[PDB]
Amino acid sequence: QIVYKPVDLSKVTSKAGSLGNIHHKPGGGQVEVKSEKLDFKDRVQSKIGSLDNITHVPGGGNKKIETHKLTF
Amino acid sequence: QIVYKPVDLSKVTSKAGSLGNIHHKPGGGQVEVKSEKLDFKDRVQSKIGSLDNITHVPGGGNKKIETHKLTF
Amino acid sequence: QIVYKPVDLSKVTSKAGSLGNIHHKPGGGQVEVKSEKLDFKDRVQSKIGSLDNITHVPGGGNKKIETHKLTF
Amino acid sequence: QIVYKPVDLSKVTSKAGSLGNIHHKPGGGQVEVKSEKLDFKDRVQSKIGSLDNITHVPGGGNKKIETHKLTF
Amino acid sequence: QIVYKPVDLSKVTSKAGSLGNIHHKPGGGQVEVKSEKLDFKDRVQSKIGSLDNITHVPGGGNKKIETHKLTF
Amino acid sequence: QIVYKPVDLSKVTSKAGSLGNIHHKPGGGQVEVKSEKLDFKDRVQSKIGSLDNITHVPGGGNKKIETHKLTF
Repeated sequence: QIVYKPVDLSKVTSKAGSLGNIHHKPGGGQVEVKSEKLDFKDRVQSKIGSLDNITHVPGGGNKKIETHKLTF
Repeated sequence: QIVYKPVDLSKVTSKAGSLGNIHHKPGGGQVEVKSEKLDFKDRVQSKIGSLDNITHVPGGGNKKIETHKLTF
Repeated sequence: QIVYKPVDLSKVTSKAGSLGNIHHKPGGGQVEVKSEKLDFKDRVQSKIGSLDNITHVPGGGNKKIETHKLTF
Repeated sequence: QIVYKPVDLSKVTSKAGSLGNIHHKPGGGQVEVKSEKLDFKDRVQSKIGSLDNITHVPGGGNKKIETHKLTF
Repeated sequence: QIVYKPVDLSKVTSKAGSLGNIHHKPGGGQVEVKSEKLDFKDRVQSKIGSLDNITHVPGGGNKKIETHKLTF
Repeated sequence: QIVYKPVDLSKVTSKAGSLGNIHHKPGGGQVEVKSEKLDFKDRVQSKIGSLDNITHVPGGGNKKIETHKLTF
């Protein structure tokens, strides 16, 4: 007899891994740029005048990773 | 006799991995740009004058990854 | 007789690994840039004039990793 | 003999008291206000939540004022 | 014989009392206000939450004032 | 014989009392205010939470004032 019974009888409850509200509220801002003879070759990545706001939220939560084997 | 019975009887309840409200409210802004003789030749990525707001929310939740094997 | 029975009878409850509200509130700002003869040749990564705010939240939570094996 | 000859032979030339260009360029902005039980009774002047930009240029120009009399 | 000859043979030239360009460029901003039970009774002047920019230029120009009299 | 000849042969030239360009460029800012039971009774002048920028330029220009009299 070969018998294989992985259960995972599990509970994740009552606000266990939440985030709150997400508010992104920029207060305006000002930018001015003057550029003349500028010259770019192979694979240049350039950002000359910037006023930049990022809210990035890949997180929170109840991440579970599991693996089983049984091998002959 | 070969018998395989993985169960996964599991419970994720009551705001367990929720997000709140998502609010993005940019307060306007101002940008001015002057460019004269510029020249770009190969794979150039450029951003000269910018006022930029990004809200990115790929997260939250209860991500579960599970794998089972049985081999001869 | 070969018998495999991993259980994982677990409980994660009541704000166990939650984050509060996420507020990103930039207070405006000011940027000015003047560029004359600049020249970039190979794989150059450049950021000349910037006022930059990043809120990055990939963390928080109840991360669990587990692995089981049985081999002959 | 009574005689009265006030002349004023005067010259005001070539940008003598001029202004340049006037530019008013607000970069946006953000305001939030919550008021519950407030009460005002007599000649009250109030400004609770404000984001305000004033450009006031009451000068410039060629205003001339002159008055003449001769009395017995 | 009574005679009165005030001349004022005067010259005001070539940018003599000029102002340059006037630029007012607010870079945005952020304000938040919460008020519960406040009470004002007589001639009260109040400014609770403010982000305020004033550009006031009452000068410049060619203002001339003159007065003449002759009395018996 | 009675005579009165004030001449005023005067010259004011070539940037003699000029001002340059006037630039007012606020760099944003942030204000937060919380008020519970405050109470003001008579002629109160109040400023609780403020971020204030004033550019006041009352000079410059060619202001001339003159007065002449002759009395018996």
